[PDB]
Parts: sequence; C-alpha cells; structure tokens
Amino acid sequence: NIPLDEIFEIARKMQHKSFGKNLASVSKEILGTAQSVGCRVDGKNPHDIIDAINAGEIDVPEN
Amino acid sequence: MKYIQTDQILDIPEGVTVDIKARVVKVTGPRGELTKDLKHIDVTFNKINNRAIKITVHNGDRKHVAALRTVKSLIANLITGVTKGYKYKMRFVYAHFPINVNIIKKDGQDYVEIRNFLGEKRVREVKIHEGVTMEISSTQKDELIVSGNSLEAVSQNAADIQQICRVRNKDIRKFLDGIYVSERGTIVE
Amino acid sequence: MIEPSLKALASKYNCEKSICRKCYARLPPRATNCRKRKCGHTNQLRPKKKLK
Amino acid sequence: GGAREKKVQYFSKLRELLEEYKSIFVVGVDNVSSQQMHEIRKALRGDAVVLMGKNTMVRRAIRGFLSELPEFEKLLPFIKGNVGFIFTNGDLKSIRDIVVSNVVAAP
Amino acid sequence: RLNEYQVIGRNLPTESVPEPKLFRMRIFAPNTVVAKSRYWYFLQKLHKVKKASGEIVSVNIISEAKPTKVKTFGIWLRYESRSGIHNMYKEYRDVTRVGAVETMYQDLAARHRARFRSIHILKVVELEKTDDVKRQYVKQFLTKDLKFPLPHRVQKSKKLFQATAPTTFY
RNA sequence: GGCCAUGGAAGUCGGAAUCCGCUAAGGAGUGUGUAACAACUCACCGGCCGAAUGAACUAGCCCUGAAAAUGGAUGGCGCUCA
Ligand SMILES: [Mg+2]
Ligand SMILES: [Mg+2]
Ligand SMILES: [Mg+2]
Ligand SMILES: [Mg+2]
Ligand SMILES: [Mg+2]
Ligand SMILES: [Mg+2]
Ligand SMILES: [Mg+2]
Ligand SMILES: [Mg+2]
Ligand SMILES: [Mg+2]
Ligand SMILES: [Mg+2]
Ligand SMILES: [Zn+2]
Repeated sequence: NIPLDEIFEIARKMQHKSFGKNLASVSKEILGTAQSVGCRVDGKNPHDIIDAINAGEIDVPEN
Repeated sequence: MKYIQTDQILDIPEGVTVDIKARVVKVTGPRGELTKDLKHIDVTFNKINNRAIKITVHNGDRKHVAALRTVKSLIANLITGVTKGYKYKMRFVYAHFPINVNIIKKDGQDYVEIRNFLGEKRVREVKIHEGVTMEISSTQKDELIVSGNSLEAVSQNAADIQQICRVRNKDIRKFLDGIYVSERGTIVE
Repeated sequence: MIEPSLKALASKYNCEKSICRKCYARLPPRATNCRKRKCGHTNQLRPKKKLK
Repeated sequence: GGAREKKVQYFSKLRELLEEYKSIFVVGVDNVSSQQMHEIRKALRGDAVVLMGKNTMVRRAIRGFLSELPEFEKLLPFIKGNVGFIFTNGDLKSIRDIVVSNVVAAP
Repeated sequence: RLNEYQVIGRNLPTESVPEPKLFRMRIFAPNTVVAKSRYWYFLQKLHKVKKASGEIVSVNIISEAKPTKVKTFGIWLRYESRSGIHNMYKEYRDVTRVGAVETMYQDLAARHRARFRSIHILKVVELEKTDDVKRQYVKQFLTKDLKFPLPHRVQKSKKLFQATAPTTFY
C-alpha cells in the first residue's frame, strides 16, 4: 500500500524533483501526483492522509 | 444628466500649427496641410497656448458629450498625418489562383487592377483616391503599400480594395482568398 | 495552399466573429449586443461555427 | 475577506524576515521566468530567503510601520519597478557568487 | 404652487383620555383645505384616529428661514408606480424648501409618470456639508469658480416679421 | 510526456480526477496551432499610469416582438427644447 517505510525513498530516489523547502516537500509532490491514481493509500485516497501531516499528524520531520 | 461642461486637451507638437475658425480645422505640419469641416457638431475651441488647445462642450447630454473625444481623435489623426504620415500594408492571400495586381492609369486616373482573382476572367478596378499613393512592395512578395497624409482616405481606399475581393457562393471559412490589410502604421516609423 | 501566417490574417475577417441568434448578423467576437435594430439589440449571441 | 488576510500574512512574514537577518542592497530583475527563479532558491535553501511580492504594498506597509523599526525612512525612495528581495546576510561577494550564478539571455 | 404647513391634531378627549397626545406634521399643500386633508390621510396610515373622532388644533405656514440663501436639498420619497411601491431619494437645488418640493413634483411626473396621489414625502433635509451631496446632477454646481455660457440664444419676437437676419449670440 | 482510454493525444480528441510542490503568479489547463510534441495565447500574479470601478434589480419614454387584401385617415393639414 506504501509508504512501506519507503515513501521517503521514492522522494529520495526522485531526489531531483520538487524544488520545495526541506526534503519533506518532495514527498508531498509524490503525495499529490500519486493521488491521481487511487489505490490503497493507507485505506483511502490521498489528499487526506497527505493533509494529515500537511497540517501535522504523526511525525515525519526527517532531518 | 446634462453635464455642465466637458473638456478635452489637444496637444500640438513643436512644428505643427493647428488653425481653427468657425469649426473648420486646418492642421499644418512638416508633411503638409489637412482640412476638415465640423459644422455638424456643436463644439467650442479655446487656444490654451501654441502647443495645446481646449475643446469644450457646454451643457451637453450623453450623446453630445460622446461626440467630443471623437473630435479630439480626428484632429489628432490630422496632426499625426501631417507630422508622421499614414501607411497601410496589404498582403495578397490566395490558395491556388495567384492575384495579378497592377497600378494602371486610365483616362488620366490611377486605378488598382486585380486580375485572376479565384481564376475569374473578370478584371477588377479600384479607383485610387486623391492624395493616396500606391506602391508594389519590392521587399515583400504579394504586398501593396497604401500611403498618404489623410488616414481616412488611405484606410477607405484599402477597404475598397479589400471589399472588391469578397468571395460569393462559397464557404468563406474554407475559401479564404482575398486582399487583406495586414499592417496599419505610419510613414515615419 | 495558404501559409499559416497568412491563414490567420484571413481568418480575422472571415472566421473570428459572433453571430446573432435571431437575425443572423456578423458581429465582433467581443460584442455583447447585436448592432441591428430589427432584432432589438439582443444579447443572445453565439460564436460563428468553424470547419471541422 | 481573504485578500486582507493574505495581505496581513504578507506583512507578517515581511517583518518576520526583517529582524531575523539584516542589510539588503539593490535587487531588481526583468524577463525572469518562473523556472528561472526556482533555480536560485534551489541552491539557496537556507543561506538566503527569496522574499517576493510586489511594490505598492511593500512601500506603505513598511513606511507606516516606521515606528517599531524606523531607521529606513529615506531608504524607501529606492524601491522602483520590478524589484524582489533576497533576505540574507553574508558579504558583498559571497551572495553574488550564489545569486548572480544563473543567467538566461536572448538576442 | 405649494406652501409648507405645520398642522397639529389630536384624538377627541374622552373621560378615559382627556389629553390625547398632540401630533404634528409638516404638509406641503397648495392651501389650508388640502393641508388638513393630507394630515388626516397620514394619521390614518399610522394612528388609530379618524376625522370624525379627531380634531385639528392648529394650521400655520412655515416660511423659509433664509429665502435668499442658495441651498441643496435632499428629499426622501416613497412613490407608487404602475407595478409596485418604491422608495427613492433625490436632490434639488433651490432657495426655499417649498420650491424644492415643487420641483420634486414636476420631476417625478416627468421621469416616472408619478402623480401627486402616488407620492409620499418621507423627509426634506438641507445638506449643510458639501460631502453630504450624493447626486451628481446637483454636485456639478458646487465646483469652485463655476462659469458657463448660454450658447444659442433664441429671442422671442413681438412681431411676426423681422427685417434683419436672426442671430443667437449671448 | 499525470493516470486510464488512444494508431498518437505530452493541458488543449475522450473518461476517473480537479492534487502537490515552489511561489506574489499559474488550471492536471481558456484558446489557436501539431499525427503528436513543441510553439505562442489565456486563467491568476507582476511592473506602469493613477480615482474611480463591477454586478444584480426596479420603472419612465423609445425600439424589436407587431402579417391582409380599392388609396386614406391622432378629423385634415401638419408638428420634433412640439
Ligand atoms: Mg454551396
Ligand atoms: Mg401602524
Ligand atoms: Mg424646477
Ligand atoms: Mg426635473
Ligand atoms: Mg432635476
Ligand atoms: Mg398612495
Ligand atoms: Mg421682430
Ligand atoms: Mg432597439
Ligand atoms: Mg410600437
Ligand atoms: Mg409650448
Ligand atoms: Zn440581430
């Protein structure tokens, strides 16, 4: 369903994409673009689990 | 509402001498003189100085006020016609049949002679207005240059040439042939 | 055949228009009302249809 | 009501970055693309902040607030035309190495 | 041709109520017969009173305070059209409060076909401040150093025939 | 060059979508252009001038709506700040 604790890897393997603020903005770019598919993103569609940590849900301030 | 007073300010460049008497405007510039009668409008004129003229309408309704900035624009066009000139460039647009355009002179009059338009055997002739110069552009293929001091005559001759080349009994979205005005500018760039 | 530069110049005067829905008038594309008195200066306009 | 709130946030972050760093010089551009601006701030992650906005808001929103941070005053007559801001503090040479870097030209 | 009247009336005293409240209205009427008539017309739109159960106490003309001072008046109106009932606000330039109301009656007759019977005057106020003027057709006469000519003067002749060419200078 | 449809569709054939990231600015795109991109144009934000602007509604006169047969009737002439 992913992350599979590797959604940051998809952000850090696609490290050359979103010219955002601090790495975690790159992860949101894949968050936004993968929402256009629609699968088992933690149970539902994105633009929701995205918007949880977008405001601040659990914890991804990875360095 | 009967606006109590409405004003517009003409601007006269350094070498130009406007001259107004009884609503007959005579504009003089380096390029010549142009005259226009405005006896069909109720306007009054005040010379602010040699470079500016106030044009006033007193106690005018909506339409009579609307007729004021058009007076301003006409006199300004006269001014730029005698200080910069006018130049319209026309491009010859055809899909199959080349348009054969010549500047002929018959009976002492200049004419624009369009032949083979859409393959027709008919010969189209457009009278060239006085004060209007025609030239076949050398730098451009299928281009006609219409020039002169008066914008009204130049644009109306250009419109005559464009209008005589209208397409009949066809889908004009498909049969786009004709002679069209491509550039509207001045003699002095 | 007409070059694309000349085909856009032609299309201004032949194609880029609006049409009155009641009396069939060739109007400017930006026009909000028909200029003809016979239809009552209606605002019921629609773009001129294109070849397809 | 949204615009006045986004105006408030603009002046909020305008003064947030004013005291955190300091001193700024002339910073005007023209014919600069959106991807053109992304290149500078891509390498300028934290050493500089590309403060952006417009002109008329910036002049008055600071001119009226010349009480808590006066000093400037006569500095405002400098803001003419297409001018951005690069909020940082380094040296006259250390910033032009990282900013002037990318140039796109045309004939 | 109108006058402004102060009309005061009351309900007829009863043994229950021996001094009913006195109500005054400012009435713009051609004469005192219509002033007292219009008074009862408006009291019966507001108060449980009639002409049969009431009494007119006083009718007095209200003259202009400064009849040779040029003023701008704002008049608040409530008039009936062919379709509904409407509120309106208009402004007039005159030296007397009465002369602005006379202009008002001519003005709503011409642009809205509103007869005298279809109009209620809610309020007439003299606008003291130039910022109080909202309407542009009277605000254009409050500009500094106002000058204007009167072009195309047509002179009325006593004779049928004139031996010289007509002129319109002035 | 978002996903899927599609010979191909990359914004501009068609369907779930309509998000994100930078932004002050930008739509998974308002058009023209391509077999398709590209291209330019717009959406919105900039610089510029600088004092006004947009929308909906109400009702007066006028206009459209408003087609019949001998030539012809606000009574006629005629009348347009009437
Ligand atoms: Mg046919
Ligand atoms: Mg009541
Ligand atoms: Mg009057
Ligand atoms: Mg009036
Ligand atoms: Mg009036
Ligand atoms: Mg009534
Ligand atoms: Mg006489
Ligand atoms: Mg009409
Ligand atoms: Mg009728
Ligand atoms: Mg009369
Ligand atoms: Zn029409």
